[PDB]
Amino acid sequence: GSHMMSTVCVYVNKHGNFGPHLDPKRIQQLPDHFGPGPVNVVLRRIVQACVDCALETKTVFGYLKPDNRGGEVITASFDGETHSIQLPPVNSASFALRFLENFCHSLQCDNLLSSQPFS
Repeated sequence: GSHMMSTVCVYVNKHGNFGPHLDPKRIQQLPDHFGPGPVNVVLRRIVQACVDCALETKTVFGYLKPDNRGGEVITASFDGETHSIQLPPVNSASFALRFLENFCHSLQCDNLLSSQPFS
């Protein structure tokens, strides 16, 4: 007797900031928004988009450890190899927004998304 994860909608603003630990061109390639869709997939799709776009992904992939709670999965390219980690599982809509808020902060990227919908 338990529901699924929550739902959110971010608006990926490539006019805001790119990184500068993220490739500015790939920041213009990725979509205009992620949502409306599930909390856990919206947060991971910002994060792994950033790590994939990342200048010096080898170091950027250090700003997220594998978290053995068994939540989401971030994929990336390190030393020519393809490496993936685990995230913690979420159920609150605030934790979507707050998850990538911490990660983008360590990359100095901000205004790259906006959880506030145009209704």
